Amino acid sequence: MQSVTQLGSHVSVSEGALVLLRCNYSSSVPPYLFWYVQYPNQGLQLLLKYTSAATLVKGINGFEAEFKKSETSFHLTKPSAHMSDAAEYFCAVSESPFGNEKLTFGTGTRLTIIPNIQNPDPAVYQLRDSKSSDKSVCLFTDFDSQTNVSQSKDSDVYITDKCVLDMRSMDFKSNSAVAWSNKSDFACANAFNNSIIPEDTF
Amino acid sequence: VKVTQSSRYLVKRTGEKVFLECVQDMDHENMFWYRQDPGLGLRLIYFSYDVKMKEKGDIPEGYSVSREKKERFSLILESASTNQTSMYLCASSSTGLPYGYTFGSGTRLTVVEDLNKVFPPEVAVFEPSEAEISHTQKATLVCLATGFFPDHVELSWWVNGKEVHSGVCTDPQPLKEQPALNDSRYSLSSRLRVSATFWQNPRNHFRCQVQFYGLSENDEWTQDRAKPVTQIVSAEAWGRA
Repeated sequence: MQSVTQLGSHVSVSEGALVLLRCNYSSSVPPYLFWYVQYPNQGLQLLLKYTSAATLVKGINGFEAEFKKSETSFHLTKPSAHMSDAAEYFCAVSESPFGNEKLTFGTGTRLTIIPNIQNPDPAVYQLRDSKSSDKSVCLFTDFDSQTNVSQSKDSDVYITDKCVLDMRSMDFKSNSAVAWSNKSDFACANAFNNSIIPEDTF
Repeated sequence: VKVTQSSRYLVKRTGEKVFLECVQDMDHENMFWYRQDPGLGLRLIYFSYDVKMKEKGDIPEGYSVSREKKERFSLILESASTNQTSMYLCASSSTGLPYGYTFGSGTRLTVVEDLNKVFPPEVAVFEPSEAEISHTQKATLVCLATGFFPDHVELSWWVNGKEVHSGVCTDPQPLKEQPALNDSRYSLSSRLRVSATFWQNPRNHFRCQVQFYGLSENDEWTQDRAKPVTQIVSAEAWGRA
């Protein structure tokens, strides 16, 4: 258990595609390895671990890791990425099976999954609730993974990056970004700007 | 089987001395304190292998620890600096048993030098575009927690008394309402989508819930506005045709 490194702090992959997260270690004693995942809200959760037995360790949520002594490696794979897998993953190493022994962790690998958008129809809509006030809100939505948003060039106009949602009972997914300003001179027909697709509806 | 930590968020002035409490009911010999920081993984500050017994980890500079009963591992920061702003994670384990480490859920510590200029979020909710309902037959409501600091909110959606995950997306990082301002406030957006009928039925109840973690009872407030304690600020709406 001396050190651990995780080459690649960020991995994005399409839903359905192969997931692979590097972990490599140095140890002057026989190593005990672990993979942990950390989901948005929750604390560290053990995915799998290598004790001095099986070389190919099956973990939870369809994950697997091969311990390779020859290369000082313990890479985490799953052949088919799922949206639920988005998360940060951490390789760790110990000198003993004894819980006694301290874990030294890698730097972490952020996993991002890109949704396969079956039937895209990009639209920029407006929504002005009449409840409180300042209702000046523009939803860019139903667009395709390939498309990207750049944060606004004007200071009074707030824009959030794209976000993926899942309406599980219709097996339907959608990307959305949001735009807004208290500026009376602000309109949704031009709230968003960069690399916007010709067929966008209004 | 629960390692529990004092609290989950915390706001503290540069120079203050700070007590982080980690407790466990499991009768464990070993307790560890790590900090976690975007890009540097988890780094061990201090550990302890029995009552009264401590040891430096890889990064103890600036920290001191206290193991005083078997169950509790308090972490002390002598003089809170902005770069002790971190997620602090406690863990516990048994020497004999094979189950390894159990982790607490964490505590996020933000140190700022400011007249505790922490603000609770204001929360606005935005009814669906009529356009979307006609073109897509789905309806996206949007929520907006605005005017908060530090970055300490947990935004959930509630329908007819039950919290709902299916249909939601919240930004993972908030945006600076004023990027230039060193200790600027943040905003954060979330979206909730359902079928059009579910929205064009006035029996259906739609609330945006936002939990803010600011000040506790120990902290002192004299300013001429409500004390920005840990609270929940919400907005609501109903189905409609």
